[PDB]
Amino acid sequence: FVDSTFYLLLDLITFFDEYHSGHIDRAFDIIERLKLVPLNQESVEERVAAFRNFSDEIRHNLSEVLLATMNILFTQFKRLKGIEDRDSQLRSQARTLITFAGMIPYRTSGDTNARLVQME
Amino acid sequence: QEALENAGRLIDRQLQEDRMYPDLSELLMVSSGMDMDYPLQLLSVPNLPEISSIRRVPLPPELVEQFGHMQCNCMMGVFPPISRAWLTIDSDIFMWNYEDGGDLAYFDGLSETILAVGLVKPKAGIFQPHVRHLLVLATPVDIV
Repeated sequence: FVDSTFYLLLDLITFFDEYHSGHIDRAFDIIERLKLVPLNQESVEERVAAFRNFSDEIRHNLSEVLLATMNILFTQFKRLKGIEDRDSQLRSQARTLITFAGMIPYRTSGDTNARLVQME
Repeated sequence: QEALENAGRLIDRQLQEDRMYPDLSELLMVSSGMDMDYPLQLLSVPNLPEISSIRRVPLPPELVEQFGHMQCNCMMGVFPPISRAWLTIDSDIFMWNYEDGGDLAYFDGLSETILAVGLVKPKAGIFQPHVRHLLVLATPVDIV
């Protein structure tokens, strides 16, 4: 258990290194790997069920996990210029993430200013 | 007598037993009638249920958007090795990451309608033997 949290913290850190310094695409891939945040469907709630269970160390970290996601998600999905462009994904991801954030704002520091980054 | 040799012998014997396990299908098994544990209801077999549905992923709207206009022909499928899904509308083809969904690739190469697509292994000895997989695409006129 102790080691597991350890690796998670390291993974999150590598995500940080690559978050900024560009590499928007890479950040999503890694964050998803964490298996902390709902990329799939409305499984956002399962992410609720598995949230309280979370160890104290991680439970604290989630705030940044979200908003990192809505950032890369934003910047990467800068509306492009002028073909296959599936904007839909990396869009659904924000949606699931927001539902997630919506469900646990009380158990979070109190910055659903995801909204600012969310829109434009 | 030595425990170490003893233990090794036990595991080996068991391993042998595991390997010997009966063949999956035999006519004799259900010659009269099949034993079935069959419920119509989901999760009807509470403890036993062989499969569960972990998740549902919708086709990304970004992908769908470039499928909006299709006069002639539609088709889609999953490539087993790739862990990617493909959609064909008319001439164009999309491949999208199963795990991601945001990540999608598009073929602009094809001029004409795409009759069929398939994933195949490369030949033993050609210039591209190295590549893991080949994508065959057939249109009315050509196979690429």
